[PDB]
Amino acid sequence: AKIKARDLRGKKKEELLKQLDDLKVELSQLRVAKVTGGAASKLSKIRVVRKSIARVLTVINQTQKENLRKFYKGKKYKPLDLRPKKTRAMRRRLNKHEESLKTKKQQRKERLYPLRKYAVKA
Amino acid sequence: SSHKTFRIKRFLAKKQKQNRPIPQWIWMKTGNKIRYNSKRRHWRRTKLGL
Amino acid sequence: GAYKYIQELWRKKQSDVMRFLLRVRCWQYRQLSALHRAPRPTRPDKARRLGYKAKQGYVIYRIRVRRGGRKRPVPKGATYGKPVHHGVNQLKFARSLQSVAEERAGRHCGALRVLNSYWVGEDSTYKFFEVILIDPFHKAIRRNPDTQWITKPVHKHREMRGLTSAGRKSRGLGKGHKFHHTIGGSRRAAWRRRNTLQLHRYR
Amino acid sequence: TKGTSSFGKRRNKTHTLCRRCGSKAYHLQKSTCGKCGYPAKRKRKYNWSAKAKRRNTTGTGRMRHLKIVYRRFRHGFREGTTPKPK
Amino acid sequence: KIRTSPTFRRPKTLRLRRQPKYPRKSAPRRNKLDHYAIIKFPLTTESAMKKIEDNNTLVFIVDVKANKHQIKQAVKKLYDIDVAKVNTLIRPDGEKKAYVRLAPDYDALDVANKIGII
Amino acid sequence: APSRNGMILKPHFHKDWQRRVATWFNQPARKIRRRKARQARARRIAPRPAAGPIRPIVRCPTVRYHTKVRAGRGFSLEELRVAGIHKKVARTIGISVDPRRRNKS
RNA sequence: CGCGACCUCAGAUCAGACGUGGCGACCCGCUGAAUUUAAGCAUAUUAGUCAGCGGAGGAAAAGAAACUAACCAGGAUUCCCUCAGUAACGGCGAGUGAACAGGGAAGAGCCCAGCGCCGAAUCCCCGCCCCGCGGCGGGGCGCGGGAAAUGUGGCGUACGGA
Ligand SMILES: [Zn+2]
Repeated sequence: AKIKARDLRGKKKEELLKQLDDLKVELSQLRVAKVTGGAASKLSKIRVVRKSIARVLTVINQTQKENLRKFYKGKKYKPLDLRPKKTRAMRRRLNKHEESLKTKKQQRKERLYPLRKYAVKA
Repeated sequence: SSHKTFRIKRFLAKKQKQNRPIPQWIWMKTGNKIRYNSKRRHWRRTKLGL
Repeated sequence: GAYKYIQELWRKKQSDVMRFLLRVRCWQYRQLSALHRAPRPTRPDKARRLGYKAKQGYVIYRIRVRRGGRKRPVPKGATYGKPVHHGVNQLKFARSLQSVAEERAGRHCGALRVLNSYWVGEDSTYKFFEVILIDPFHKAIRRNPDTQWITKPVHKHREMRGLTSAGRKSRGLGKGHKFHHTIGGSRRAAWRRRNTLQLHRYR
Repeated sequence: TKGTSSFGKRRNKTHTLCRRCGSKAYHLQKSTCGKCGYPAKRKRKYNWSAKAKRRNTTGTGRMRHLKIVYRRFRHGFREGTTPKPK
Repeated sequence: KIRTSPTFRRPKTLRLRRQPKYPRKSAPRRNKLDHYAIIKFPLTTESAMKKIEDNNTLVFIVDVKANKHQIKQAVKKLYDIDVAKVNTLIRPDGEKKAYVRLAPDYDALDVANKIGII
Repeated sequence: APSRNGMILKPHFHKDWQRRVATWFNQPARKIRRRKARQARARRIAPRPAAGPIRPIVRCPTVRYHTKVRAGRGFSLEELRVAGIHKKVARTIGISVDPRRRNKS
């Protein structure tokens, strides 16, 4: 049957492995049938099983990851896989808050002398 | 040389596989311009380097 | 306070007190390696003027630079050309020895960044300098609004571009009629601006 | 006998395949590569051969990791989000 | 205390083990060399059959990263047999050919029919 | 080889000047870029004037120009002290202030 | 000697992080010629030029006078026109060669050490609570640990300041 990704996500983790190895098993005689000179219809099916194995193994790799990052969601330290990987130069920059830090000398300046809104005539 | 390393034998494996000609049906395509394999390496003329 | 009394105390290097101390530190610094970490400043007064603050993230390294000029690294004379460039012995390096000490300290500890450096002793063959390094990723430096300009990627390896106090002296830049050949970005920028053809559309 | 008869004694390879640049320019006796400088941490390049530069630059190869940085640049490097489902 | 030897050695300072507050990677890498990827396909060569009825063996195409021990457990797990010995070679085409000698209580002809080669 | 009658000329082209040639085809595009940034700045300070803070009345040095009057860098502190405006508050209301200027006259 | 501080100096697959390399059109810091010209050639010129080395950024560098000027004075840095092929340098030969002022583009100022006052009034890490958490952020609690009196934080920088 046409294996889809939508129905594979709700199944049990061990149920996916029960489906995964059978796809691995069923692909085994398909490579045998190529060497022995099988029908051309069965030779077109082996790409479907390769993509179906990729679909099953993706969900296993997918569904494991949001379980891990939900487990590490509240903790202080998280693995580097769950950390945001975006263009090392800006991972070395400051946070959202740290360049918003003004000194006590500087904060006195805008309170005492704020920038004014004004206009002049002709 | 009968004595070989794993690097050379793996490297010689690719060049042997690339010496086969083009398929019969490759010029049945639409925008294909290839008439024959121009990279056919003969062991007498081209010595592959090394 | 006590910092003022040390300021002119180091201005009396010919006195008996300083001459005893300077020959003891010079002997002590000579038996050590050419690159090692000093745990606290020998000159606490000098480091405060240059910007050092006694907190976590402020690192200082004490190294030595071999004294003398620069001879041309050529095989036995290797000057195949006009008599002008035949000079090989009495040549001099464009940068000072203190700027060399900032370059060597920053190249070794590549994770830190050079703030400034000062003089702590010299010999016939060696000059000793303490070089202040800043850790740009320590939260004391990172969260301090005054000292977070180290953390920007623009200030990577200031000593390599001559942006420090010791390196800026050899660039010949400044205000006045004595620095006409460095007007603009640098010495290279002044020559580049003065050696271009401004070919306009309408000429 | 400096010509034809001297080429018959050529059976000892001095260079071999490099494992950083791929060219057959790794000198066995000096244990160094004459094309890229394998033992050096920095890649051997020079400005007096601009043709030799463009033979191996950032544009020559696969760019298997750099080509997706350009694609992710035009969206601001968003992470953790997904398109709205059906 | 006294110094018996005139040489000074560095004292054996205590050193701890790794106690990370977070793993470097979130999940362990799955085994990509399983029992299915190790055995690609058997041979239907006239020499491959000639190796079968006479020597009571099996000829397979196996991955180049495989061991002789890994081939032994792979054929054991996939087809429910056991292996006497395994002889391997790398053909100049590039993948690894392995000769799988079966035990005398199993027959090479019968197991060939279940796996489809004849 | 000079001709019969002419000048003695010193063309400064003995360097590799062809590498350092600055064309001016960016000039029509530069003028649009200057105008668009100027118009965008004016909308950011929409009640404030587009020129900016006011400039003082300035006599020229270099006696060639000593009878001319320009617009200066900023008002001196002596000029602000007489006007009764604090130097840290004048900058928020659009007055150019610099401490370098003197008042000899 | 036992016991206990402190200073120097080591060992860590110690806890948490950082640097390496590539590109290098533009930029910064070094090093740096000879072809060529002078109808030869050696100073010069080519030329701070090619080549070589290191370091970044989206711009870099410079930058808010130990300035220019001698006027009735201007007033951070950068770029364009002009100054000007001028002052000036040069076997005063070939050749080289700025700067002030003026008109424009733009225009933003500031922070330390020191001087002193505030009972270290300061900061980092680890644990807990609450709330967002793909930039762990803030606030509260720590007879929890540490840094800091060999000086952190606030007022305060030449235009004066307490
Ligand atoms: Zn190589």
